[PDB]
Amino acid sequence: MKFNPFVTSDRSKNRKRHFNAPSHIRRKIMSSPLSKELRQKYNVRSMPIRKDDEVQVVRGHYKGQQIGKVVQVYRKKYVIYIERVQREKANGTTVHVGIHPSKVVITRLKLDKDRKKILERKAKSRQVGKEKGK
Amino acid sequence: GRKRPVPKGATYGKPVHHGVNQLKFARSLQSVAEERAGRHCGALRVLNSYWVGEDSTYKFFEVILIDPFHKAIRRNPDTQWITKPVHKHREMRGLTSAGRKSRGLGKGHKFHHTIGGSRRAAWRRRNTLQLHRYR
Amino acid sequence: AKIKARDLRGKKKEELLKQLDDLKVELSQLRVAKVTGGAASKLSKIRVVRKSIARVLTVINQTQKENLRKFYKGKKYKPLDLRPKKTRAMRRRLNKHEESLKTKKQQRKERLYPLRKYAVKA
Amino acid sequence: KTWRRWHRRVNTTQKRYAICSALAASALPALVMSKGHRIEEVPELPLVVEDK
Amino acid sequence: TKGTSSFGKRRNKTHTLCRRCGSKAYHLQKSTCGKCGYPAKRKRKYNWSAKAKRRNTTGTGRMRHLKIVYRRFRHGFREGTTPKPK
Amino acid sequence: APSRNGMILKPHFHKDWQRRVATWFNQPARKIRRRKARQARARRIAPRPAAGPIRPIVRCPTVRYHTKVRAGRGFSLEELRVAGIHKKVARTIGISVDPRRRNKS
Amino acid sequence: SSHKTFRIKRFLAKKQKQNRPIPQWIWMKTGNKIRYNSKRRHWRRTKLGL
RNA sequence: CGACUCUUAGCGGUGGAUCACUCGGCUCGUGCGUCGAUGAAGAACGCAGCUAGCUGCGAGAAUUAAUGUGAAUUGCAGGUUGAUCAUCGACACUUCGAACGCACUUGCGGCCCCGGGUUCCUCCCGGGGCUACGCCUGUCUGAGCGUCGCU
RNA sequence: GCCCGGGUGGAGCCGCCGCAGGUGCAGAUCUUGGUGGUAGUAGCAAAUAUUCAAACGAGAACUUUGAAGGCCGAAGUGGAGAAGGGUUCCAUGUGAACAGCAGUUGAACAUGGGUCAGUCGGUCCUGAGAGAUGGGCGAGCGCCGUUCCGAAGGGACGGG
RNA sequence: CCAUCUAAGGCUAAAUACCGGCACGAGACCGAUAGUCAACAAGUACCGUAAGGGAAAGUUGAAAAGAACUUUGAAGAGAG
RNA sequence: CGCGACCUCAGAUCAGACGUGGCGACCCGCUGAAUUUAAGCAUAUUAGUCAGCGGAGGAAAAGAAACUAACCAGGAUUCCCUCAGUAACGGCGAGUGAACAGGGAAGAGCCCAGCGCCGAAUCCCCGCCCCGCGGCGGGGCGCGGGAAAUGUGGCGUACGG
Ligand SMILES: [Mg+2]
Ligand SMILES: [Mg+2]
Ligand SMILES: [Mg+2]
Ligand SMILES: [Mg+2]
Ligand SMILES: [Mg+2]
Ligand SMILES: [Mg+2]
Ligand SMILES: [Mg+2]
Ligand SMILES: [Mg+2]
Ligand SMILES: [Mg+2]
Ligand SMILES: [Mg+2]
Ligand SMILES: [Mg+2]
Ligand SMILES: [Mg+2]
Ligand SMILES: [Mg+2]
Ligand SMILES: [Mg+2]
Ligand SMILES: [Mg+2]
Ligand SMILES: [Mg+2]
Ligand SMILES: [Mg+2]
Ligand SMILES: [Mg+2]
Ligand SMILES: [Mg+2]
Ligand SMILES: [Mg+2]
Ligand SMILES: [Mg+2]
Ligand SMILES: [Mg+2]
Ligand SMILES: [Mg+2]
Ligand SMILES: [Mg+2]
Ligand SMILES: [Mg+2]
Ligand SMILES: [Mg+2]
Ligand SMILES: [Mg+2]
Ligand SMILES: [Mg+2]
Ligand SMILES: [Mg+2]
Ligand SMILES: [Mg+2]
Ligand SMILES: [Mg+2]
Ligand SMILES: [Mg+2]
Ligand SMILES: [Mg+2]
Ligand SMILES: [Mg+2]
Ligand SMILES: [Mg+2]
Ligand SMILES: [Mg+2]
Ligand SMILES: [Mg+2]
Ligand SMILES: [Mg+2]
Ligand SMILES: [Mg+2]
Ligand SMILES: [Mg+2]
Ligand SMILES: [Mg+2]
Ligand SMILES: [Mg+2]
Ligand SMILES: [Mg+2]
Ligand SMILES: [Mg+2]
Ligand SMILES: [Zn+2]
Repeated sequence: MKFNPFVTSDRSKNRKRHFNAPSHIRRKIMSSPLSKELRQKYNVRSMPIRKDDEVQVVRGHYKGQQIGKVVQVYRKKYVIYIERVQREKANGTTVHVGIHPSKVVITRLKLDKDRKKILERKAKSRQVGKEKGK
Repeated sequence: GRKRPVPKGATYGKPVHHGVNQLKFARSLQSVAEERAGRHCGALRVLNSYWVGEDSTYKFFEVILIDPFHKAIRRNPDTQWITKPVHKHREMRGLTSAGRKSRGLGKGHKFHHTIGGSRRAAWRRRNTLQLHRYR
Repeated sequence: AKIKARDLRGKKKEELLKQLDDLKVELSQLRVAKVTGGAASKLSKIRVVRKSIARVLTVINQTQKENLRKFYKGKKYKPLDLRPKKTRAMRRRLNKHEESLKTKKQQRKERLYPLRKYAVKA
Repeated sequence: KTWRRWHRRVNTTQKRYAICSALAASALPALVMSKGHRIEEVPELPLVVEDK
Repeated sequence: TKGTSSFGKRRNKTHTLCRRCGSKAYHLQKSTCGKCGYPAKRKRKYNWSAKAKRRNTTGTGRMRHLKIVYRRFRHGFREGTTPKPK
Repeated sequence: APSRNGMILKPHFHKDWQRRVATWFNQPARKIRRRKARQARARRIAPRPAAGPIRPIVRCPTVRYHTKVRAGRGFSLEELRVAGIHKKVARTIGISVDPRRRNKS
Repeated sequence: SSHKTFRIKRFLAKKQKQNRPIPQWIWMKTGNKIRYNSKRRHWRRTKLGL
């Protein structure tokens, strides 16, 4: 149960903050879990999604064992687009269907210097937390 | 004195408020003079005033003012209180010696009207309901 | 292609003004091209030229005022621009020295009878 | 109006009486079960464990 | 005659735009604004109309300097210094 | 209008009493704030007594209470002088001092 | 009136510029609730004050 | 039989009730408690590739610099030595407005210093800096058959 | 008042023991919103008047052109301004809404354009008047007063 | 006779007040004719010469996937 | 007549500063009604309230007795409980209405003028040198200027000195 008096548990306040968070909070919010192999390798559970990571779709009409590369991340709509998930409209042109990152798992990451810095920081903090828990 | 500024007579209302030309101002002429001097010289601070002469139709007062931003007083520890912002327009807020006399300030059985800050404060304290949480 | 403020700082005023003039004439050409009908590529460049002009002007002003206040730091009277800019009320408070100094009578009193640290047994 | 009588005061003796009555009733299996608590396996409802 | 026929004669205006408050209340003949009292140094404001007071109070406009000082205050009016460069 | 039988009452609600009403919904918060300030000062003065300076013995000045004994405002100069305490040093070593009080007895 | 002051002409210019309809690419943004310009003024109906 | 009228039901209209939702209120409490001639509050006019309103901003005009963050913004186009967001300490901040050269038409000036005409010899054009009231301390220039002193 | 069945609907709801209330409508010429009969009714009647042919067009009593017959009759139903209006002006396009019938038309809607001054006015002068300073009054924001209880000229030929 | 102060000069924090402002937390409150007038381009549109007066207006759908294409009509508007 | 002091009073785009206006929930100083109640109404009441004017701060105001009491005496101001709907006022009608003591929250005391003594022992400003200077200060040097004896500073204020 929350005991900090300076953080709110009000439903309307939380929803307002969620729906008007700025883009650099949207990046934090739209994070998705790593695969089992990546989790065991990096000792990290979740990672904010980037432009060209690939994904397994876990829930929804498009769940399956297809590795799909993300094409772009629409933070305004809280959505990512995957190069394989898509549907054709009336005229026949094909448009991407939005998938929320929370229903998404990374197969392997795009290892940029900032990405590996973030991974090492997360792993170090988790390991020191576990060592304190010892 | 002070006659009521009403058009001809016409202080419309009940007869108890029909008076025009026998009323008296609540503040003294010394206080009026200090406030006039302070209003004219808005960059100075009024300290005190004294009587220097009078006649049938005039009263003459000399009033001391202090320039609060002069170094000669800003560097003197015991007179730099007047340079504080709290002491702006003492004559307009009735804080000088002459102005205080009209407020009925005092200690003892003669001055029960101003227990607390002033008449306003005493009236407020006496005219509210203390609706406690439990009652 | 991209004009940045990091590498404009070391340059002196003359070539900064020259570059500003080149940016201005480029912006004028962009505007006339926009009116007579130009490519979307040329239309988009208007914002980047405007922002480059803003960067150059900002660097010029920053260096100029830095030099001015560096030159004026050693003088009693400064321009109102270079004087500290906080609230009008705080600008006319007693400064630290005239707020801290005390009359020597009080100095004598607090020297003769200072506060003591003590405790009493239960 | 905000000055409605929101709060009430109860006598201290009455509060202590209510506390005593609640404590005494907590020791009767019939009342505890009728409160809905599942204690059919509890060895002894005045359940006491050591200070460990 | 006192109604529709008379309504046709009105072709010269009493008020114009005020140079201070911007409303169309500057009486020309009296050369005085009926909303803010422009020639007077102090603005016209009576508290027998809270609606009028709240229509043009401090929180209504741009607040282009008070808004800035409101956030400058949260750092003790820090001035003359910059964050450490990279 | 009076009913059959009862008391004549004079409720003092003929003014605009509803504008000047003091609700006490901040009473617990006030108590908490006073406590916090109390402990803050107690920590501030590290070994000194939390209550403050000692005070003197006085008799209540009335036929109703002259049998009782209060805590006074401060020790008077006659008592300090006959106890061998300087009026200026008493305040800084923890004795409350006032010069108004006399000593008839 | 043909005779008019500079500030009157400027105010008229701003009011005239404000009278255009909305761009067609507005109504199909994402977070949009605007269907049309509801502040359009016609010279016969509303007389601009002044 | 047919038309018309009435009643009940099905369906379809008209209308927008009810229900369920709620980035909004109301009330209570907490900490702080800060505007302005270094030009406030307020108003006006402008600023987006496509922009009317709302919002943001001020000729550096939906923003510059700096710091943090770390790959977007998005309705369509266009183009990691750091995109976008946030913070905000540097810089900038049009016209009115206590509003300040005089007046409020944006009309008419004065003084000083620069650049064009000149090649200062004056006009003319452009640019920059001053030109409000009251009041304090000091400076300078004064006035008085005011009180005196030497000639 | 309630419980079931059937239909629609798409995300929350109720029983019992207590607690609390902004807790039950037929009316108040009640408030807001909606809808009837009246009723396809009253009405679309002030200032003499229209007709023929063609074109465009899905569509013509009303548009355009040509012809005829009329009216305004120079104190006009003509040609220009002031005040006021503020883009209504011009060209092209449309016929959803508006122009109380209709429209191929419009002062409607939608895209674009359009106002060029030493000499035409403002700008200057003063009129009736308005209004600062000095002064006076005023608790006070301020008010009176316009030469009146003012050291009210910052100019100049010339000479040094 | 007693009692008690020493006027006509000055400074001074804390306990106290707070329907404005900044930033927060909560509720046996209201749930779009309610709750602020204002959940929405609201002190907005609009009215009055002016002082001033002052609204109406929330909900497709999980995702626009917002109905390609054929056909009648000038089109609105229909059938597939 | 002239020259020179002092006094009083002017002029400045003289050097350097300061005020104006806004918000106004809370605060201080003025001015200040009538609805209403009295089953009418004029004194009263509404009410020293609304409206009006002025002036601030983060709180304001008040404040260290020309006090309360009459006791075996208390001891600045402010705030809460109680005193108390009491003493009292009132066409003694309607109505209005405190204070002391007592328990608490908090708690902090001081400074001039005068009387006198110290060679004005005092203060402001300009120039140069040294320190850091984004709350313009400290030290030294100036036969630098001014204020001030029509009184600046040290001692000192009712608790005595
Ligand atoms: Mg935590
Ligand atoms: Mg009075
Ligand atoms: Mg007296
Ligand atoms: Mg005012
Ligand atoms: Mg009865
Ligand atoms: Mg009874
Ligand atoms: Mg009309
Ligand atoms: Mg039916
Ligand atoms: Mg625009
Ligand atoms: Mg930047
Ligand atoms: Mg960056
Ligand atoms: Mg004119
Ligand atoms: Mg749903
Ligand atoms: Mg309820
Ligand atoms: Mg009904
Ligand atoms: Mg008919
Ligand atoms: Mg004509
Ligand atoms: Mg014509
Ligand atoms: Mg036309
Ligand atoms: Mg029609
Ligand atoms: Mg010509
Ligand atoms: Mg006048
Ligand atoms: Mg005394
Ligand atoms: Mg005193
Ligand atoms: Mg005081
Ligand atoms: Mg809580
Ligand atoms: Mg509803
Ligand atoms: Mg609906
Ligand atoms: Mg009656
Ligand atoms: Mg009557
Ligand atoms: Mg009366
Ligand atoms: Mg009275
Ligand atoms: Mg008032
Ligand atoms: Mg003020
Ligand atoms: Mg302040
Ligand atoms: Mg004070
Ligand atoms: Mg004393
Ligand atoms: Mg007392
Ligand atoms: Mg009793
Ligand atoms: Mg009687
Ligand atoms: Mg009374
Ligand atoms: Mg007492
Ligand atoms: Mg205590
Ligand atoms: Mg002396
Ligand atoms: Zn105005």
